[PDB]
Order: sequence, then C-alpha cells, then structure tokens
Amino acid sequence: VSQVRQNYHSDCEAAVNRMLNLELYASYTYSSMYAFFDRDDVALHNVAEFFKEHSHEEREHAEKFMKYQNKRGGRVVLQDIKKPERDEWGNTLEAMQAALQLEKTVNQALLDLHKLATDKVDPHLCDFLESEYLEEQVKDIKRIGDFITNLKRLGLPENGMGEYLFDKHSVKES
Amino acid sequence: VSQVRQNYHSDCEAAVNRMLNLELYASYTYSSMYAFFDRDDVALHNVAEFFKEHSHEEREHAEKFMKYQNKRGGRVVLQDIKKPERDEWGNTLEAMQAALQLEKTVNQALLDLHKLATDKVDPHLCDFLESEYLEEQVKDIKRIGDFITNLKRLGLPENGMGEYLFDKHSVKES
Amino acid sequence: VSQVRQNYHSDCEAAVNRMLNLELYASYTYSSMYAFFDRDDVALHNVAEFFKEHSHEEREHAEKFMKYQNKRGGRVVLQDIKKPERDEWGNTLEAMQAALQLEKTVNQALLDLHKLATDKVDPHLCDFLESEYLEEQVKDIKRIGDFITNLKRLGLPENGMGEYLFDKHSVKES
Amino acid sequence: VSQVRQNYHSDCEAAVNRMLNLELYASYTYSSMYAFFDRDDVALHNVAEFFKEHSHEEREHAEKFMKYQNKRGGRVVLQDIKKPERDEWGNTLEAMQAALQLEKTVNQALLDLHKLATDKVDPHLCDFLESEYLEEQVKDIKRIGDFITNLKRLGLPENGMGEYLFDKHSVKES
Ligand SMILES: [Cl-]
Ligand SMILES: [Cl-]
Ligand SMILES: [Cl-]
Ligand SMILES: [Cl-]
Ligand SMILES: [Cl-]
Ligand SMILES: [Cl-]
Ligand SMILES: [Cl-]
Ligand SMILES: [Cl-]
Ligand SMILES: [Cl-]
Ligand SMILES: [Cl-]
Ligand SMILES: [Cl-]
Ligand SMILES: [Cl-]
Ligand SMILES: [Cl-]
Ligand SMILES: [Cl-]
Ligand SMILES: [Cl-]
Ligand SMILES: [Cl-]
Ligand SMILES: [Cl-]
Ligand SMILES: [Cl-]
Ligand SMILES: [Cl-]
Ligand SMILES: [Cl-]
Ligand SMILES: [Cl-]
Ligand SMILES: [Cl-]
Ligand SMILES: [Cl-]
Ligand SMILES: [Cl-]
Ligand SMILES: [Cl-]
Ligand SMILES: [Cl-]
Ligand SMILES: [Cl-]
Ligand SMILES: [Cl-]
Ligand SMILES: [Cl-]
Ligand SMILES: [Cl-]
Ligand SMILES: [Cl-]
Ligand SMILES: [Cl-]
Ligand SMILES: [Cl-]
Ligand SMILES: [Cl-]
Ligand SMILES: [Cl-]
Ligand SMILES: [Cl-]
Ligand SMILES: [Cl-]
Ligand SMILES: [Cl-]
Ligand SMILES: [Cl-]
Ligand SMILES: [Cl-]
Ligand SMILES: [Cl-]
Ligand SMILES: [Cl-]
Ligand SMILES: [Cl-]
Ligand SMILES: [Cl-]
Ligand SMILES: [Fe+2]
Ligand SMILES: [Fe+2]
Ligand SMILES: [Fe+2]
Ligand SMILES: [Fe+2]
Ligand SMILES: [Mg+2]
Ligand SMILES: [Mg+2]
Ligand SMILES: [Mg+2]
Ligand SMILES: [Mg+2]
Ligand SMILES: [Mg+2]
Ligand SMILES: [Mg+2]
Ligand SMILES: [Mg+2]
Ligand SMILES: [Mg+2]
Ligand SMILES: [Mg+2]
Ligand SMILES: [Mg+2]
Ligand SMILES: [Mg+2]
Ligand SMILES: [Mg+2]
Ligand SMILES: [Mg+2]
Ligand SMILES: [Mg+2]
Ligand SMILES: [Mg+2]
Ligand SMILES: [Mg+2]
Ligand SMILES: [Mg+2]
Ligand SMILES: [Mg+2]
Ligand SMILES: [Mg+2]
Ligand SMILES: [Mg+2]
Ligand SMILES: [Mg+2]
Ligand SMILES: [Mg+2]
Ligand SMILES: [Mg+2]
Ligand SMILES: [Mg+2]
Ligand SMILES: [Mg+2]
Ligand SMILES: [Mg+2]
Ligand SMILES: [Mg+2]
Ligand SMILES: [Mg+2]
Ligand SMILES: [Mg+2]
Ligand SMILES: [Mg+2]
Ligand SMILES: [Mg+2]
Ligand SMILES: [Mg+2]
Ligand SMILES: [Mg+2]
Ligand SMILES: [Mg+2]
Ligand SMILES: [Mg+2]
Ligand SMILES: [Mg+2]
Ligand SMILES: [Mg+2]
Ligand SMILES: [Mg+2]
Ligand SMILES: [Mg+2]
Ligand SMILES: [Mg+2]
Ligand SMILES: [Mg+2]
Ligand SMILES: [Mg+2]
Ligand SMILES: [Mg+2]
Ligand SMILES: [Mg+2]
Ligand SMILES: [Mg+2]
Ligand SMILES: [Mg+2]
Repeated sequence: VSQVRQNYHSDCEAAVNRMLNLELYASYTYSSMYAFFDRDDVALHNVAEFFKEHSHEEREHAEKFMKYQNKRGGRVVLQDIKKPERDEWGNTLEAMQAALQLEKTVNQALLDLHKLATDKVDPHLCDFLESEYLEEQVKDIKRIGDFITNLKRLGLPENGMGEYLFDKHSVKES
Repeated sequence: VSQVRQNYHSDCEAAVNRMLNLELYASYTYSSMYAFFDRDDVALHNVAEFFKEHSHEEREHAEKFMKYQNKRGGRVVLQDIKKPERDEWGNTLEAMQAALQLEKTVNQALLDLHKLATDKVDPHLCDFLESEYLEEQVKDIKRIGDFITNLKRLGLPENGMGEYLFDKHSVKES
Repeated sequence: VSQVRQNYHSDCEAAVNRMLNLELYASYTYSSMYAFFDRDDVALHNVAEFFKEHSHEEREHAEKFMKYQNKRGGRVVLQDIKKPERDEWGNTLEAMQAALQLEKTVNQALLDLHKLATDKVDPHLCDFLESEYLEEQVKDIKRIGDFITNLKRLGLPENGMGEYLFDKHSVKES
Repeated sequence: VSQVRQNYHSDCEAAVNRMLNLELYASYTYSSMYAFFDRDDVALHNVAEFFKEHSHEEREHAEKFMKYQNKRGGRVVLQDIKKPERDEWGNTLEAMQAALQLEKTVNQALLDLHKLATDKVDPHLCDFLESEYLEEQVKDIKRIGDFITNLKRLGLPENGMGEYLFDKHSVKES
C-alpha cells in the first residue's frame, strides 16, 4: 500500500485511469479535426486552430488526472489511445456536431466517476471533479451548441459563404 | 438560539470545536519538531524552519475554524492543548514519519467531520471542508511521503551525509 | 489529386504518417516516465519534469509532421497510439537507458525516411528532415548518453545518494 | 576562369541565368495582376496589393540569383523578360488559378535545377536552393491553394458578394 493512500478506493483508482485514457482519446480526436481543417481542400484555418486548442486542453486534463492519481497514492496505468472514429470530418457543422457528442461523452464519464466517488464516500475526488472538470465541461458544451445553432443559421452544409463567414467571425482569429 | 443560526446541527458545532483543538495540537507538535531540529546537537536548520512553517499553518487552520464557528452561530469552546507525544524526535526520517502520521490523523478527522456534515445535510460545512482543508491536506501528505522516500534513498538513519544533504536540497533554505 | 501536390510520392506520404505515429508513441512513453518519477515512492521531481518536457517536445514534432503533410498535399491518416513498453521504469538509470534507445529508434526512422525521400528525389522533404529533426535528434542522444555516464559514475542503481544528487544537479530544477 | 570559381559547372551557371529570367517573368506576371485588380471596373484593392507584394518578392528572388552567380564566379547573362500570358485576368479565382500554376512552374524549375546541381555534385548550390527557395515555394503554393478552395466555397465566379468578402477577409488589408 502507498504510504500516502487514505480513503482512496481501488475502483476509483481504476476509474481515474480510464478517465485519463478518455481525455487522451478526446485530445487525439480534436487533433484529427485540426489536421482536417488545415487541408488545402478544406482551408478553414480559424476552425482548425479552435480544434488544435481544444486538443491541447484535453491533453492538459489528462495530465491533471496523472498528477491526481499520484497525489492520492494510486498508480497510473496507461492503455492504447485509440484513433479517432473518422479520418475526415465533412465540414464545420459535421465536426462541431461530433465535438458536441464527444464533450457530452466526456461529461457523462465525469458524472459517472462522480457517482462512484460519492458511492465510495470520497469527498476529495468529488471536489476535484466539481472544481476542475464539471463546470468547464458545461461551458464547452454550451459554446459548441451555440456554434451549431449559428452554423445551421448560416445555411450549413450547403451555404459555403456561410461557412466562410463563421470562420472569420465566430472562432478567434489565429 | 443565535439569530444567525440556520441549518447548523449541535453535533457539527461540537465536532468543529474538537477539530479546532486537533489543529492546535498539530501546531504544537510541529513547534516541538522545530525546537528539536534547532538544538545544537541536531542542527538542521532548514528542517527546523520547515516544521516551524507547518506549525504556523496549523495555527492558521485553527483560527479559521474559530471564525467558521462564529459565522454559523455556533460557540467556540476551548480545551487544553495536549503536549506532543514525544520530547525528542530522533532524526529527520523519524520526524517526517511522525509528521506523515499526524497529517493522516488530521485528514481522518476532517473526513469524519465531512461524513457528519453530510449526515446532517449541511452543504455549507461540506463545501468549507472541501474548499479550505481537504485538498491542501492531500498535498501535505504527498509532500511528506515524497520526503520520506528521499530520506530512505539517502540512507537514513545511518547516513549522516545523506541527512545533511536533505537539509540543503529538499527543504527551502531558511 | 490535391491541387498543391508536386513531387510528393505516395510512399513518402505514407512514411510521414508512420513517422507521425512514432512521434506520438515517443511522447506517450515520456509521459509514462513523468508519471513514474512523480510517484510518492519514487519522488524525483526534476527527473519527472525532464521527461514531461520531452513528452511535450515529441508531441510538437508530431504536430509538425501533420502540418508538413498538409503543406505537401498529402493526407494525415492516424493510427492507435500504442501504450508504452513498461508500466514502471525502475530508477533514473533504467529510464535514461530506455530513453536513449527510444531516441535512437526515432533517429533510425528519421534516417530511413531520409533514405526514402532521397530515393524518390524529394529535396524539400530531405531538407525538412535535416533542418527540423536530425540535428536536434543528435543533440538529445548526446545529452542522454552524457546523463547515463554520470548516473553510472554516481553508482546507480545501488547508490541512492547518487541518484538523489543527479536530480538536484544534472536536470534543470523544476 | 574566375579566380573565385570552384566546383561550379558551366551547365549550372547557365541554368542559374535561366532561373533568374523565370523569376523576373514571374514578377512581371504578378505586376500585371496587380494592375488588373486596380482597374476601376475590377476594384479589389487588397487582392491587387497581394499580387503587388508577390511581384516584389519574385524580383527579390531574381536579385538573389544575380548575387549567387557572382559569388560562385559565374557571369550574369540577361535575356528579354517576356510579357505575361494574359492582358486581363478575369476575376480573383481565375487570377489565383494562374498564380498557382505559375508558382508550380517556378517550383518545377527550382527542382530541375536541384537535380542538375545534384548531378554535378554541387552541394553549395543544392543547399542554396533548399535554404532560400524550396520551402518558401511550398508555402506559397499551399497558401494559394487554400485561397482557391475558399474562392470556390464563396461561389466564384458568379457570386460577386463572395468575391467582395474574400478581398475583405482573406488577403491582408492594404
Ligand atoms: Cl485507502
Ligand atoms: Cl474515511
Ligand atoms: Cl480499496
Ligand atoms: Cl487501471
Ligand atoms: Cl482505459
Ligand atoms: Cl480494443
Ligand atoms: Cl472517415
Ligand atoms: Cl456526430
Ligand atoms: Cl462521442
Ligand atoms: Cl471546472
Ligand atoms: Cl457564433
Ligand atoms: Cl440551526
Ligand atoms: Cl435545511
Ligand atoms: Cl441541533
Ligand atoms: Cl464543544
Ligand atoms: Cl477537544
Ligand atoms: Cl485528558
Ligand atoms: Cl521522547
Ligand atoms: Cl511515527
Ligand atoms: Cl498522529
Ligand atoms: Cl483545501
Ligand atoms: Cl526531496
Ligand atoms: Cl506528386
Ligand atoms: Cl521533380
Ligand atoms: Cl506517387
Ligand atoms: Cl498512411
Ligand atoms: Cl502507423
Ligand atoms: Cl497492432
Ligand atoms: Cl513494467
Ligand atoms: Cl532499455
Ligand atoms: Cl525503443
Ligand atoms: Cl534539427
Ligand atoms: Cl550530468
Ligand atoms: Cl569550377
Ligand atoms: Cl569537388
Ligand atoms: Cl564546367
Ligand atoms: Cl546563360
Ligand atoms: Cl533565359
Ligand atoms: Cl522568343
Ligand atoms: Cl488576355
Ligand atoms: Cl491557369
Ligand atoms: Cl505557368
Ligand atoms: Cl526557402
Ligand atoms: Cl481564405
Ligand atoms: Fe477533457
Ligand atoms: Fe491542519
Ligand atoms: Fe521526436
Ligand atoms: Fe520566385
Ligand atoms: Mg512503502
Ligand atoms: Mg486496484
Ligand atoms: Mg475508455
Ligand atoms: Mg481500432
Ligand atoms: Mg464522412
Ligand atoms: Mg450525498
Ligand atoms: Mg458535495
Ligand atoms: Mg466546491
Ligand atoms: Mg468552480
Ligand atoms: Mg474547457
Ligand atoms: Mg471539454
Ligand atoms: Mg472538459
Ligand atoms: Mg458564448
Ligand atoms: Mg438573541
Ligand atoms: Mg450543542
Ligand atoms: Mg481531540
Ligand atoms: Mg498528558
Ligand atoms: Mg525516541
Ligand atoms: Mg479547491
Ligand atoms: Mg497545507
Ligand atoms: Mg496539513
Ligand atoms: Mg492541513
Ligand atoms: Mg512536490
Ligand atoms: Mg481539387
Ligand atoms: Mg498513397
Ligand atoms: Mg510505427
Ligand atoms: Mg498492445
Ligand atoms: Mg522493471
Ligand atoms: Mg540545422
Ligand atoms: Mg530535441
Ligand atoms: Mg529527441
Ligand atoms: Mg527528436
Ligand atoms: Mg551537454
Ligand atoms: Mg583573373
Ligand atoms: Mg559556360
Ligand atoms: Mg525560361
Ligand atoms: Mg512574345
Ligand atoms: Mg480571359
Ligand atoms: Mg544524393
Ligand atoms: Mg542534401
Ligand atoms: Mg540545409
Ligand atoms: Mg529552411
Ligand atoms: Mg514566398
Ligand atoms: Mg513563390
Ligand atoms: Mg518562390
Ligand atoms: Mg495559411
């Protein structure tokens, strides 16, 4: 037993490792979206940079789980990072829809981890999830939903001018 | 009944007073460690200053419970602060081992208080513990465990050179 | 055919995707080393930070291949990022030995890619490898070899004091 | 024989003069595009300025070949700069398509010169081409391809609003 370990259930330790993997998976998916929007036959560079930024954020969230694991006396166990579901992402609307689904998948896993931590009476883990993950998750879901609404308003997928304008006005110029 | 009191159970009020006492006890133990490492026949002054700092931190945490008690309309009730378990602390490894145990004792009392606050459906007290005590506790336990690992690596208790080097490189120069 | 594509062989495009994967694999291995040295029963934090930095560097090198692929009109194709070979890394000497091997594996793949680019008469790709990858690779191999020499000099694996001192003097304080 | 000349083949000297001429030709073509977009019945001034900038860049690249020739002990030999292929350039999409073709023609000539320098075992000339010409060429081809993709997305040639918006958002305001 680790000398630091206190009130940290084996099930929570394992679930933290699984959540770490999911954050890495999410990061990799966003990296794929970045590369897609940087293609010469896609060429929406502010959209590309948006997804690149989100890839980096998810990788930071994975690292934060590694640090958490060690702080509690658990042991990091890594698994393969599966490649993303798609090799090409269609257009800005399709990609944003996939991102919304991904963020809700990650949110569900965080909420499930919170249920487990609650079950095992681990208030430190509950607080960590609430303070470092749950609020920023709701904000990302809201932002992406807002974007989807605007992409539909702009006539995606058919309205190429609308898609061009979204890249200029909705996502930060990069 | 205090005019400010709302949703604050007598049992929680009493447990806050007990936790206050434990913080004061922890502070006093760290003060003893400070004085020990400042002895001319011990003379590890950065180690001494580390424990002096932790003594001050625990006293601040006691004061924060006093303020909390009054904010909720409870009444501070003080008891004797018992002297520390030992009069002399052996060496840096022995002291760090005792500090680890002390921090885990304090953590257990905080977790028990959180269980009580949860039982009595006091989300303010739960949040206070989570936001002001539980995370910094995990960090202190991790730091001290890391130190113990390094002290063993350095050949404590027998390796006096190792102990000298720990005082120069592991704890902040004071 | 991509409208930008010129003098870019399908074989080179595929090899760039494979090299991208290898950079991601290397990044992941370094992340594992970071997490290991951050364990409370390992606790060599400057060593941990060294490997964290190298993980970030390799991820940047992967991103640079993505950008390269798109600049030439190739298409990024991602595969699973395999988990690292080990779950625990022994000690600083064992980890550094594994890092040396990893950097030489990456170097060999870069040199093989250069051979292919030379075969296909692609001077842009040759220059990219020479200017962005090959020199920094030689420097990393030299640095890690120098470290291994010093770890052996310090009496690793048996000399715990030597290992402690390496973490204080050889790797940047983090 | 020039007193400075060493390892510089007559064929390479001649090919450098031909490449100089091609850079001047490219500059002149871009100047024609500038003047076209500045016409009162065309009036896309940011597009005009984009082409003016590229004209200046190509003239700088011609000058760099003159300097190179003299450094190696070759002799600059100038020929007529042929007028551009067209007197009018249609619209932003047509012009960008012609620019893409021009940049790929220049790239092919650079790659052919590199083949010759390789044949004649002239590493100085190979390095000069790789370090001063080949990478910036790939970048220009990628940028122009990205633009063409966006012009098609914006509904060129028929969508005049799309063309107006490209001039405001895609090319630097001048
Ligand atoms: Cl436990
Ligand atoms: Cl408990
Ligand atoms: Cl357990
Ligand atoms: Cl696991
Ligand atoms: Cl997993
Ligand atoms: Cl599987
Ligand atoms: Cl796909
Ligand atoms: Cl979807
Ligand atoms: Cl999903
Ligand atoms: Cl949050
Ligand atoms: Cl929007
Ligand atoms: Cl009450
Ligand atoms: Cl209530
Ligand atoms: Cl009550
Ligand atoms: Cl009481
Ligand atoms: Cl008490
Ligand atoms: Cl008593
Ligand atoms: Cl005693
Ligand atoms: Cl003890
Ligand atoms: Cl204790
Ligand atoms: Cl806290
Ligand atoms: Cl230490
Ligand atoms: Cl090709
Ligand atoms: Cl060619
Ligand atoms: Cl091919
Ligand atoms: Cl491939
Ligand atoms: Cl692969
Ligand atoms: Cl496999
Ligand atoms: Cl292992
Ligand atoms: Cl190895
Ligand atoms: Cl390897
Ligand atoms: Cl390099
Ligand atoms: Cl060294
Ligand atoms: Cl010569
Ligand atoms: Cl020679
Ligand atoms: Cl000759
Ligand atoms: Cl000539
Ligand atoms: Cl000519
Ligand atoms: Cl002629
Ligand atoms: Cl014409
Ligand atoms: Cl054309
Ligand atoms: Cl042409
Ligand atoms: Cl260049
Ligand atoms: Cl654009
Ligand atoms: Fe995340
Ligand atoms: Fe405390
Ligand atoms: Fe690399
Ligand atoms: Fe040029
Ligand atoms: Mg142990
Ligand atoms: Mg377990
Ligand atoms: Mg999973
Ligand atoms: Mg698979
Ligand atoms: Mg599809
Ligand atoms: Mg509950
Ligand atoms: Mg709660
Ligand atoms: Mg909270
Ligand atoms: Mg919050
Ligand atoms: Mg966020
Ligand atoms: Mg998110
Ligand atoms: Mg998130
Ligand atoms: Mg908003
Ligand atoms: Mg009253
Ligand atoms: Mg009472
Ligand atoms: Mg007590
Ligand atoms: Mg007594
Ligand atoms: Mg004793
Ligand atoms: Mg907190
Ligand atoms: Mg603390
Ligand atoms: Mg503490
Ligand atoms: Mg504490
Ligand atoms: Mg630390
Ligand atoms: Mg096409
Ligand atoms: Mg192919
Ligand atoms: Mg591979
Ligand atoms: Mg496997
Ligand atoms: Mg092993
Ligand atoms: Mg270099
Ligand atoms: Mg490097
Ligand atoms: Mg390297
Ligand atoms: Mg490298
Ligand atoms: Mg060096
Ligand atoms: Mg002469
Ligand atoms: Mg001649
Ligand atoms: Mg010519
Ligand atoms: Mg003529
Ligand atoms: Mg015409
Ligand atoms: Mg050769
Ligand atoms: Mg070469
Ligand atoms: Mg070079
Ligand atoms: Mg270069
Ligand atoms: Mg250029
Ligand atoms: Mg050019
Ligand atoms: Mg050029
Ligand atoms: Mg660009």
